Amino acid sequence: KVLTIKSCNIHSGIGIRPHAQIELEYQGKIHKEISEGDGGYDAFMNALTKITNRLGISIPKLIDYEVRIPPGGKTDALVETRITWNKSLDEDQTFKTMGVHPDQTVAAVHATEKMLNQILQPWQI
Amino acid sequence: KVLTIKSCNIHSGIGIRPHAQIELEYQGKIHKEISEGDGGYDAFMNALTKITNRLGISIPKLIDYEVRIPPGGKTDALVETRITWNDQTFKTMGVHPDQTVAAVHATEKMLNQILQPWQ
Ligand SMILES: CC[C@H](C)[C@H](N)C(=O)O
Ligand SMILES: CC[C@H](C)[C@H](N)C(=O)O
Ligand SMILES: [Zn+2]
Repeated sequence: KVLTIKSCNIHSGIGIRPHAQIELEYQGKIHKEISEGDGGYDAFMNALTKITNRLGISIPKLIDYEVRIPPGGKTDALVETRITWNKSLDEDQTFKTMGVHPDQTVAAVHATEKMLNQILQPWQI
Repeated sequence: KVLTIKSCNIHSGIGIRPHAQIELEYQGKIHKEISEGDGGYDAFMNALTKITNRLGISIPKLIDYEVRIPPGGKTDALVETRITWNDQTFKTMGVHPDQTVAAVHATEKMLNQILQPWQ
């Protein structure tokens, strides 16, 4: 682990303007940010970008996004969020990460943290 | 009434960094903003200031802040919060069952008085 999302706070709904808070640990430093957006996850990514921009890290483009649940159904069902990223700033450098969580918003966050660590991972050798 | 706070939502607590959203109406246009702060009301003022600067209006300095309740009040008690602004000193009061909302009322009253000096 090179980057850890210590905590996040996501808020939306009919009547609410989507906004989110982020707390991440990268290179011994803790970064805290807020932002609004068109949706909960979107606001989160906007907040991330502020930290990300300051660090000279560019986030891979979101190419596809899919959320599924294992058989059995439920309102409290665990969520599989698949996100397709393109590493290239353009060209094809496509790859996928996943999150599993009771909360789907958190699952997308998980899948983003996995993406971040894959791209900031020191060379395997 | 020249300015209206159409809506706001303030969120704070232990483990939470204070932040607020503001939606205000002024001269036909609606302005929406967000901001963090040291406290809920403080986060609200930071957000308000962002709009305030855009519109070219300067907010008076907070000289004092007092929150009181009428006799025998439970936890659901109505709150009278009076804020004094800056001689050039004046006060605004808000009354509401929610204490942070009563400070928003007091700030809204100040904004309307400051934009209409003739009272
Ligand atoms: C990828 C789309 C995301 C999930 C959506 N716009 C949201 O913020 O809720
Ligand atoms: C004037 C003090 C205010 C109420 C406090 N800093 C708060 O935002 O909670
Ligand atoms: Zn919130």
